[PDB]
This record gives sequence, structure tokens and C-alpha cells, in this order.
Amino acid sequence: MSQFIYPVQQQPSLNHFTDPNNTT
Amino acid sequence: MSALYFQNLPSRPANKENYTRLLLKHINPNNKYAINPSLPLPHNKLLLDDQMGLLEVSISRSSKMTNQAFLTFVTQEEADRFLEKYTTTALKVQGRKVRMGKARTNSLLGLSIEMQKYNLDIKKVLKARKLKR
Amino acid sequence: VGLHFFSGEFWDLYLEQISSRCTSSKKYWNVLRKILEIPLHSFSKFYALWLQRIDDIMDLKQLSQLTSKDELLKKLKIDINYSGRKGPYLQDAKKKLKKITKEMYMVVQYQVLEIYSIFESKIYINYYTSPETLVS
Amino acid sequence: RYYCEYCHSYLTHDTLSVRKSHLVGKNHLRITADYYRNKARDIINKHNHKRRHIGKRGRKERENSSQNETLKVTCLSNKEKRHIMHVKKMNQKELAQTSIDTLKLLYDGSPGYSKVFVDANRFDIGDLVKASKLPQRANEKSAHHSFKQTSRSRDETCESNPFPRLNNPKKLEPPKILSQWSNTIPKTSIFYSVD
Amino acid sequence: AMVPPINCIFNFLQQQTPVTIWLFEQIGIRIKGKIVGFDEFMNVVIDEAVEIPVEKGTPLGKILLKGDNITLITS
Amino acid sequence: VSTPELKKYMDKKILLNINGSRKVAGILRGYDIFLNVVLDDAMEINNNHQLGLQTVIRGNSIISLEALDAI
Amino acid sequence: IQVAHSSRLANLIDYKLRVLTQDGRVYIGQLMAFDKHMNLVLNECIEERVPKTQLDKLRPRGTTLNIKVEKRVLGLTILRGEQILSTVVEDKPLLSKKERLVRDKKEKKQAQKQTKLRKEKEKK
Amino acid sequence: GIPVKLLNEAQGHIVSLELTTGATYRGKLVESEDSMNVQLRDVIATEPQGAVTHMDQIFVRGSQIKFIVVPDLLKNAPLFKKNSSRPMPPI
RNA sequence: AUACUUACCUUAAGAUAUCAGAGGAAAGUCCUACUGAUCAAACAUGCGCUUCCAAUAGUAGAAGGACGUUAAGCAUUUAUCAUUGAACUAUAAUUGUUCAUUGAAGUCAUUGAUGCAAACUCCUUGGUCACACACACAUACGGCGCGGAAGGCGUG
RNA sequence: UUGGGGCCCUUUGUUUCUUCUGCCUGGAGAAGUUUGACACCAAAUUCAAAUUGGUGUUAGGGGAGCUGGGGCCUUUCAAAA
RNA sequence: UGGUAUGUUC
Ligand SMILES: [Zn+2]
Repeated sequence: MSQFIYPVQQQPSLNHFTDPNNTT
Repeated sequence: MSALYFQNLPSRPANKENYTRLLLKHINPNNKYAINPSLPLPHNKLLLDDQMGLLEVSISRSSKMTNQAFLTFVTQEEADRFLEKYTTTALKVQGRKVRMGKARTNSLLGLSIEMQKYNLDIKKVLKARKLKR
Repeated sequence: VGLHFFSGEFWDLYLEQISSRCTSSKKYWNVLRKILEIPLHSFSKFYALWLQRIDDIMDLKQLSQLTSKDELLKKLKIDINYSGRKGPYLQDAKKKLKKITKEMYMVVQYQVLEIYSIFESKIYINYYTSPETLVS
Repeated sequence: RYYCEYCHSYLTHDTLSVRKSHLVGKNHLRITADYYRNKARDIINKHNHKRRHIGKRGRKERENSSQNETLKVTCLSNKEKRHIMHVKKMNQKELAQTSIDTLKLLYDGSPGYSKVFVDANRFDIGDLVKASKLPQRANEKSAHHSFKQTSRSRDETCESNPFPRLNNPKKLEPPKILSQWSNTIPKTSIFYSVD
Repeated sequence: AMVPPINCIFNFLQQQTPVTIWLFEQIGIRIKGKIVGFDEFMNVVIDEAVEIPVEKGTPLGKILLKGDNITLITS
Repeated sequence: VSTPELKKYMDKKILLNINGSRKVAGILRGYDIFLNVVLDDAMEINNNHQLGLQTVIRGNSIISLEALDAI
Repeated sequence: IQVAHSSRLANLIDYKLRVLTQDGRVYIGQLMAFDKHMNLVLNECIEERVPKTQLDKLRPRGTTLNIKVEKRVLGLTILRGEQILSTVVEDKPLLSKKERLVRDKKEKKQAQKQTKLRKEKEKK
Repeated sequence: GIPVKLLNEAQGHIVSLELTTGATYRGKLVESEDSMNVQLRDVIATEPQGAVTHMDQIFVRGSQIKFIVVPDLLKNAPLFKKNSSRPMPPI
């Protein structure tokens, strides 16, 4: 296979700190 | 008139004219003779080769004594002054340091300078014929 | 413009000019070592060039291309003037320099993946259009 | 007479028409391409040694090597080095054909785009790309390839594509990382990104 | 249709159209005249030749001009 | 021997430097195997004064012949 | 360096020449080929010239003259024979005369094998 | 002879030639002849006192050439091979 | 691969060492696994031939580079032409000086170019061979270890 | 056959003649050597294999026979004196 | 009695 691959990462499980949409 | 004796010189220059000029460059760089190639060297038989006292060099190809050479100077004192130039720091020709000391026997050209200061030649040639025996 | 996130194409231009014109090849190492710290979008490519270009080192004196002599002896404990059998000593040296590159890659990968994931993934328009265009 | 050392073939009395017809022949052109591919491959992979002039180690050197230790040598097997040198040659080939073309993707809607990036409408190599095409004498290959060619004209104005963002674009592609160092990455991203 | 330069010199002969002949420089004259006959080597003979410094120059009558010198033949 | 390959430059405007200083621009009408060239409506670029209705140039004195048109 | 007394320009293939042209410029490179008109092909030839400013140090009167020489690097050039004025030899070839002989015998073997193969292949 | 044939090898590759007037030209070599007439295309032209311009095509008469610089791979061209054997030419 | 279709071609001549002598098909020609002399090439083979072949008893050095750094080093020198208006000096049509306007070209550079010089760093190259750590030499110097490189000369 | 000492391993694809097995507490094992084998390059059939077209490699040292050349010695023969 | 080139068929 090729020496360059796209990165892959785990989700951080969605509390109120990790929500990018939180406005309150 | 006292000839210095040199050990630990390089033995691969071969030709005497080339060997003398390369040595003499490592002695006194930017000498008159060393920086003009294809000048004749003086042959001074019984014209200083170099100022500050240097009168001749004398090497041989004899397989007993390869690296050793003998520089003879004008007078007895310059022979001792030359050691003074080193000042306990070893001169180096190519990559090897040259140990040097005054010879156990004075040079033949030095004897010619002191004697002028031919019967000697008779004695030396009879010595050579005895050593041919 | 050298610190631009998309400035990898500039550094390709600079490196191909260096590798064609220069005879000495120290300038390529000295440019590529700087490129190794910039958090570019295409940062890995220059890490792969450095890894290949380390991997093709064929003796100890070439390692003075990479950094200085004193830094190798003091920081990484490599002596370039090591006289002896020089094969496995060189393989040990290349293993050590590949480790120090791994830590520097790890730093830059954190920088680049942070900048991409928060910010640069989100910008879609990078160029001026006209005084009548609107932005989202 | 004329003899083509690439093709290894004699021909009859060379006239500029006959010789010029030969040099653009197809069989000749694949053989000539192969020749210089092989010679460039050789002046890369020529594996031949400098002479080694070995000096007698001094005793003062040879004490300090007695201190240090023997250091272990890693050597692969035959089959292992067969596989690994295939892999390394493949990596150098695909790292040589890698080119960075991001800045052409980023400017894909800009007002003067066709005149600078299409590369067929440029003013310096516009005529040359036109001359470069081929005689194109076998059109059966052209009908076999059933795509539309979809050329960008030079006459585009910014009225087309007023609002670029109305579903027309896709996100920028993530930065590629080294596959041997793929466990180096932080495990979880900071924010919860859906999809 | 192409006119080779032999044909143009021969048309200068056949219509007697008066030519200015630029010799190559560092000599520094020009020959005006009319072409009577021309060679394979582009030697030309000139009737009623005038030489001009570089329009008061001297007349020569009829000359043979060696073609190694000639740079332009213009009308 | 062999005629020069100027079949593509016919009937197009062309600038060539005669000797090392003069620069003559005209329409190329014909050529020879010595690279003699005859071009109509010549002009000598310096103001630039026209030569004549029909000129020939001895190709001994031509260096280079770049074409100021389509080809 | 000493060159054989009967060494014509056909012998001096792969030696490093020193070609002198009419405009005072010296071309130095490995000789590859030559021709009837004496126009060479030089492998790594580097052009040198004396600038007009350095030139008056050459005129007849320190001990040794020092001329900074403007050199350009060009590679695999073919010269034109009309311009060449004289050629001198600078350096011997890389390979020794014995080792050059060994290579030539090897190459003759390999070429004869390849044309023998091409013949027997066109027969079948 | 070999040098003129080497110039024929370089067709379609960027060559650089210096004329006898002093000018330098670097461009693709479109056509070359046995007389050394060369036609360069997309040519960058440096005049003797140093001004650089761009020309679309140029035809230089080969008598005026000092030297031509071809690409560097062509030292591996087969016309340089000394020991070489031919396939017995046909009728 | 075959086959078929077209399109483009299908040629400068001549020669193979020289001179002399004997023979064969009065002038010349041709030829002689004929004979002398010269020349040239290859291959063997030699010269007391000539030049060159790097510390480890040490951290070196020699040859050649750098399209390398210090480096904006130190010292000089360069950066348009025409037209018109305005002030201006003046022996002066306004020659000199400054500001603006129209037209024409115009390699980049001024951290450049040119002159001088030095330090430093690094690349390629080599028998880093063997025996020696030695008192030599006027006919000045055993050139009386094995190889290698390059030429000079001689013989077969 | 076993052990000891010295030097070398950058031989960097760990002996580089090829393949296959294999190695640093080691320097090893099997098969092979030119109308042949081996390595690599390019394509398109819609991965690989397949084939066609190409570029290379097949080495270094020592010995026995067989043979070309020189130097020196012996014998024999002929002519220059 | 040929060569190179071209494209079709199998
Ligand atoms: Zn061919």
C-alpha cells in the first residue's frame, strides 16, 4: 500500500464541553 | 659546517631535485626556489640554496637509509640556531613530524668549507676503496 | 509567504531549484530542516523526503550534513571521528536520528491536525471575487 | 544507409521524408522510450563501490575501541530483504510522482481562473498545448473513450457562479500522514463533529 | 506561388528596373545601377553604375561585381 | 544540397538581422538552398526607412530569421 | 601529464581536452566524438574566459600572475569546427589502458551474443 | 558524422545555443538539419549586451553557431558505443 | 504474427603501403603463399631507461574543486532621450541649474557590478604496499624489495 | 578436527558470480554457470499471473596439464678467424 | 527484386 494515508480519529462522546454548537 | 640529520621524512618523492624542492617548501614556504619551479638548483662543489643559512641538502636512495637526510648549513652556529626555530615544536613535512639532531659526523661539504677556512679527498677515496673490499 | 498553511508548493519550487543548481548539497539539508518545523498542509511529504534522504546516508561523515559535530557527540552520543568497524555504528546512528525525527513529526502533526480540524476545514473561499459578493 | 540503433534495423537509402517518417513511427517510439527508461534506471541503481584504502590503525586508536564494546549488527534474511527492497523502491517511485496541487483546487471559482489555471488558454503555452495534441489518426481510441471532454473556455465571467457555496463545493481534504507513523496521532479529536 | 531569388534577379534584368545594391559594411559604399547579367554565384554586371558613399558619388560605367560582397539587391 | 525548411514561413511577416546590426522585416516570398531570401515591402528597422518593392538578401549575411506572425 | 607522440584525435577518446576558440575562450571537457570538420562533442566541458578587466595583468612587465577567470558550466555540448583553433590535453582518462582493454573485450562479447540472439529469433 | 547526429537526437528537448554574434538562445529544438540549421520554439533570447526577450520561433542558420548544449542524458545515446554489431543488411 | 490498403524512398566515383630488383601475360599496363629496402599496425618481450604512487611513532597532509559561507567584507563606480511651459544664473539663440507636462524606447540587479584580499567549512581523488627507526656523500649520493600509472627507446 | 592471537567486515541488499536457505555469542549451507539462467524496466487486457518489447549481469584468487616469449647454462652440427 | 511507414481484418 501507499506511504501516505488520511488520518482517522475517535469521537470525544458529546458532553456540553465537546459540543461545537453550544451557545449557552 | 655542521650538518643536521633528519629522520622520519617521506620516502616517496623519488627524484632528488623534486625531493629537495618539496622539502625546502616545507622548511621555508614562499622560498625563492620553491615557488618558481623549473629553476636550476645550485650545485655547490668543494650560492646558498636558501637564505637564513641553508647551503645544501643531501639525501640518498640507499635501502639502509631511506627517510634520513642531511642538511648542511653555512656555519657551526646556524646549525644550532635552526633547532631554536622549532622552539620545542616539531616541524612536519607532509603528515609526519621530523625529529632532527646534529650529526655524529660533519658533512663533506662542511669539511670543505672548514678546510678552506685535496689530501682529504685522497683519504676519503682510499676509504671508499677499502669499503669496496 | 513561507508560513502559509498551503505554502508547500513554494517549498517544492525552492527545493527543486536547490537540487538542480547547487553542487554541494548542504543547502538542501539546511532548507529542508527548516521546512520540517512549519505546520504545512502537506508537511508529511517533506518528512518523507528527510526520511529517504537520511536512509541513503552511506557513511559517518555525511551525518555532519544533518547538524553539527558537537551536537551529535553531546546530545545523541555519536562520534563522527569514530575509527573502528563503522557499519553497525552507522546503523545505530541512523536509528537515533530517525527517533529524533519521529518526535519532531509528532509535534508538527499535532499542530497541523489541530489547525485543520478546527479552522481550515471550515473556510471554503480563499480568493477575492468582486465588490458585490457576499460571504456566508 | 540509415540504421536505427534503437530499433536495430537497417532501411533503404535515407530521404528526409522516409527518415522523418521512421522517427515518428509507433514501434520506434516505444522502443526509444524504453531505451532511455532503462538508461535512467541504470544511472540510478548502479550499485558499485569506491575503492577502499585501508590505513593501519594506530595503537592509541586501538585502545579506545577496546573499551567501548562490540555493537550488535542487524541483518535481514534473504526473503526479508527481497520484500523490503521491493517496498523501498516502490516508495521512492510514488514519492517521486507525488506533486503538490492544492492551490489549483483552492482557486477553482475565482474570476480569472480559466486564463491562468486551465493551461490551454494561457498566453505563454496556449499555442504549444494546441500543437502538442497528436495527428490523432486512430479515432477508434477516441470513440472507445466515451467521456465528454468538457473544456473550459476563456470567455467566462464571474456572473456564472454567483454564490459558490450553494452545495457546489466539497470540503478540503484532510492532511495526509505517514502510514508507518499512523499510531502517532492523538486518539480522540477535541470537538464532537457529526458525520 | 513562390519566387526563388534567381527569378527575382532575372526579373530585375528583364525589366531593367534600377537596383540599389547594398554591399556589406566596413566598405561603406552602395552601387546603384541596372542588372545586365547575373551568375550562378550571384556575380552581377551593372550598366551605368554609380557608387555612393554612406548621393554625390562617382560613376563607373559598366562593372562586374563579385558576389561575395553583395548583401542586398533592392529596387 | 538540401533546401532549408522554410515552407511554413512563406507569405508571413518576418524579421531577420542582416550582418550583425541591420534588421530587415518583410514578407517572405522565396528562398534558395543558400538561404537567400526575397521578401516584398521590406523596411529597415532602426524613422525606419523602406527599402523597395522587391529585395533579395544573400544568405551569407543572414544570422537568424524569427517570424513576427502566426506560423 | 605526458601524451604519446603518435596520438591523433582518434586516440584521445575520453581524455580531457582543452579546446581553444577564436574569441579567446577555452572549453574543458571529456572528449566524446569528433568529425571531418573537426567539431567535437565534450561531456562536462566548462567554458572559461579572461575578462577585459583582468586582461592587462597578462601584459609583459609579483612573481606569479593571478587571473580571475570567468567560467560558465555547460554540459554535453557540441562545438563547431569552424571556431576551433587548437586543442591541448589536460587529463588522462579515468580507466587505465589495461582496464579499458578489458571493458572493450567484454562489450564485444555481449554485442555478438545479442545479434546472434536477434538473428535466431527472427528465424523463429 | 556523430556530432550532427547527436543534434538530431535532441529534437523536442530544450537546447541552448550561442551564436557567433554573441547571442544566446534557449528553447525547444523543433527541427535541425544536416547543415546545422536549427529552429527553436518558445525561445528565450539573450542579446550580446544582455537584454532578454521571448520569441515564438526562430530559425538560425547553422553557420553562425558556436556551440549547442543538449540534455545531459544523451551521453547514453547508442551512437557513442564503440563495439557494436549489425544485423547483416538486406538487399 | 499473417494478409491487404495506401504514402514515402530504392545510391558520388575510385582505391588498400612505398621505392628498387628478377620473371610471366621498343612503350607503358597487369600480376607473382617472388625477392631486397623503407613505412605503418597488432602481439609478445626487454632495458641499472624517465616521472608519479598519502600521518598512524600518528588526529595529519598532497592534488583538484565548490555552480560554499563569513558577506550589505574593504575600496572605487554606475541608473535614460526628445517636446513644451515656469523661475534662474549669463559673453548667449537662452549654453548652465531646479519644478511640472506629452511622446519614445527600458534584461534583472544597486544587499548589484567591478577591484583587492583573507579566514573557515566541506566534497572527489591516492599502494594510505613490504622491510626498516638506520649516520650518508665529490665521479656527490648502491636508481641492489614487489607491484601499479604514464610516456621514451630497442628487439622478435 | 579443535582451540588461541592479530587484522577486516561501509561486504551499508553483511561478500556483490546468480538463485534459494541464512547470520553478529558469525564469516555458513544447497543447487547452478552462456545457444542457458538470473535481475530489472514498459504497457494493455480492466489487481496479481499471462505475454510481447527492451536494458543489463554471468565475477575475483590459486593450482595441474597444454601452449606462445625472453634470459642463462649444457650437448651436438655448419661457416669464419 | 526491396525498406520503412500507416491502418483494417482474423
Ligand atoms: Zn528506429
